[PDB]
Amino acid sequence: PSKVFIGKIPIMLRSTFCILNGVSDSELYDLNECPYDQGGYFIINGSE
Amino acid sequence: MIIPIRCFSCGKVIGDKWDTYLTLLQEDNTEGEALDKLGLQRYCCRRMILTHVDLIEKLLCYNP
Repeated sequence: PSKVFIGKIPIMLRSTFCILNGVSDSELYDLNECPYDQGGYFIINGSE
Repeated sequence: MIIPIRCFSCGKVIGDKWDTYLTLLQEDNTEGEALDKLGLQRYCCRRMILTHVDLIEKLLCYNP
């Protein structure tokens, strides 16, 4: 094939394919997050 | 964040009376009623240690 890049798609926090998903509470802090956040939002251009 | 210290209505100090409070409702099998053993006859302020949220253990773990 060719595996070529085609623009970029903004991910939604706490998803099946997010950077967190299966992360334990004790490890959410290390990352400066909050065990209460329930995702739902996008952080495009720096703002929710 | 941490007990208020000095109840809202009276002056009765409550900064002292928590390091000892929590060591009963989860460490002596006494009731919410146990605070009565801390000189809390008034409403009053005694709804101070009771209606409180320990928001610092869960805030302190953000180390710079």
